[PDB]
Amino acid sequence: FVDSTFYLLLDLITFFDEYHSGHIDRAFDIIERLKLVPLNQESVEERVAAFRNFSDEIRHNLSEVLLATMNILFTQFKRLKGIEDRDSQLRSQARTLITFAGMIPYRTSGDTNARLVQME
Amino acid sequence: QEALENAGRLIDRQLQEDRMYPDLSELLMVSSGMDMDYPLQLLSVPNLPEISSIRRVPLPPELVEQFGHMQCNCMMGVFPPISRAWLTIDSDIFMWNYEDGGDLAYFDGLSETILAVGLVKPKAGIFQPHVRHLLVLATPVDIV
Repeated sequence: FVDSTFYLLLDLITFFDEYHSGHIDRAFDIIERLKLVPLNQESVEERVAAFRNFSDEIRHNLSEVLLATMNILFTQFKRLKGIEDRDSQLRSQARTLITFAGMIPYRTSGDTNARLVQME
Repeated sequence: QEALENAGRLIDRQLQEDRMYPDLSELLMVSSGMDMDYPLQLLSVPNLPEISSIRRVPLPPELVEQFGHMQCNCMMGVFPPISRAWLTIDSDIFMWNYEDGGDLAYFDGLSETILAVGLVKPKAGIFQPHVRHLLVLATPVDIV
């Protein structure tokens, strides 16, 4: 258990290194790997069920996990210029993430200013 | 007598037993009638249920958007090795990451309608033997 949290913290850190310094695409891939945040469907709630269970160390970290996601998600999905462009994904991801954030704002520091980054 | 040799012998014997396990299908098994544990209801077999549905992923709207206009022909499928899904509308083809969904690739190469697509292994000895997989695409006129 102790080691597991350890690796998670390291993974999150590598995500940080690559978050900024560009590499928007890479950040999503890694964050998803964490298996902390709902990329799939409305499984956002399962992410609720598995949230309280979370160890104290991680439970604290989630705030940044979200908003990192809505950032890369934003910047990467800068509306492009002028073909296959599936904007839909990396869009659904924000949606699931927001539902997630919506469900646990009380158990979070109190910055659903995801909204600012969310829109434009 | 030595425990170490003893233990090794036990595991080996068991391993042998595991390997010997009966063949999956035999006519004799259900010659009269099949034993079935069959419920119509989901999760009807509470403890036993062989499969569960972990998740549902919708086709990304970004992908769908470039499928909006299709006069002639539609088709889609999953490539087993790739862990990617493909959609064909008319001439164009999309491949999208199963795990991601945001990540999608598009073929602009094809001029004409795409009759069929398939994933195949490369030949033993050609210039591209190295590549893991080949994508065959057939249109009315050509196979690429």
